[PDB]
Amino acid sequence: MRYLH
Amino acid sequence: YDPLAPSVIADPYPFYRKLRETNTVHWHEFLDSWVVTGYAECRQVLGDTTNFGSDFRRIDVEIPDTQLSVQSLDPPEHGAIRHLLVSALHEQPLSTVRQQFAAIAAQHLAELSGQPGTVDLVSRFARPVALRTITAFLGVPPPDGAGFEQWSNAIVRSMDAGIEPARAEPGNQARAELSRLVTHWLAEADERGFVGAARRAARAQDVPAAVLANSLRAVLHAGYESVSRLLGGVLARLVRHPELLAGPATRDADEALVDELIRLDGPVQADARVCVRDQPVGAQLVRRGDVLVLFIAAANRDPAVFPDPDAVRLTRRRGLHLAFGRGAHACLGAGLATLQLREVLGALRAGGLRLAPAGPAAYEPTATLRGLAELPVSVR
Ligand code: HEM
Ligand code: NA
Ligand code: NA
Ligand code: NA
Repeated sequence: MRYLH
Repeated sequence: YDPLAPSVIADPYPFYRKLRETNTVHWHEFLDSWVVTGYAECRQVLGDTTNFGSDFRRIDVEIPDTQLSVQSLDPPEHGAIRHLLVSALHEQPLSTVRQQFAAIAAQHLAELSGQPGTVDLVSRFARPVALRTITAFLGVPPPDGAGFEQWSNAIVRSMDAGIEPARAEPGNQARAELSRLVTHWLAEADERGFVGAARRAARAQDVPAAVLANSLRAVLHAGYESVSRLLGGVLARLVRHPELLAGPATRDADEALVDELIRLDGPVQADARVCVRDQPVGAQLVRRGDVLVLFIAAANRDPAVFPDPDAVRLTRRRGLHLAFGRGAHACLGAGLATLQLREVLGALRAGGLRLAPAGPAAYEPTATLRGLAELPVSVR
């Protein structure tokens, strides 16, 4: 899980 | 705890709470990561870029120069692109920004007045408002909303590729599609807006063009998806609890209300780091090379910091919640997002529309960035 755009 | 299970997606916060109550720093062996749900622990890790990083090159993972971006760079490389983006942001006159955001919100609310059937606030308000808002800020013509949402959604779902690896490839294709969009804007955009300012700033500072293009893509996608998902969650709460809009409605009262709405409904559920140097976190010794997933939405419900954590309380101390992160990578658009939600609340009060549920809130199977698939309401 990575908040990467 | 299966993050993509339908029952978890329907409402993950009781599962976060069960995690937090057993251990604020859990080892998840199948995901090969620490799961951090405590406020103190999340706050610690977010702010410590010396021992916990966002650039996996710092633990000897190969990252091509063409993929580097503001989100995945740590000092000293992070400062150059970060300052560049902040400088471009600070050049935008806020009077114009607030006028644009207020008009966009009012226009889309007015289109909903007079609708006698069920309307979906996700596709009819949250997404189109977010798209026109970010592109007005960037100073570029809005792309087709339906098409842009489709590409953007692939990137959102790819944030869960660690859970479902098949989600990775559609995300990479979508990232490339948005990169070409940003490349066209960099070549053609007017001097007005954020893209023009970033272009001007880049000439002076020296940033790899690839970092700038990747970073502008982050601004676009982060701006669209974060705002879109925040508005959806906030609207979901307001439709079930309209009394939240029946408050004093002063600048200061809305400040407190907006802060609580962001604490509760901020869409970022997970924010990841790699351990660069052994460091205790919670009860655990985290080791160099370990991955940590910071459940910041869970931290914003930690009852040791937010008593009655699931409720809006208008008398809490400001500056506590972690929905915009903390430290060097703290949200570049935190001020824009709070201003935007303020204008949305004001447009709702001036619109005089009552929004009653016409069915359940339905949630998309996205675990890192929470989002509604549908929010059906009647307008009266
Ligand atoms: C127009 C609105 C927005 C823009 C332009 C924007 C842009 C950005 C950018 C460029 C970053 C990366 C900064 C860096 O890594 O140095 C960032 C970080 C972040 N954003 Fe936003 N964002 C917006 C709205 C939001 C909203 C509404 C939320 C949540 C309610 C949010 C949550 C976050 C968080 C938690 C981070 C930190 C991630 C980390 O720890 O690395 N953003 N934002
Ligand atoms: Na469309
Ligand atoms: Na390790
Ligand atoms: Na929908």
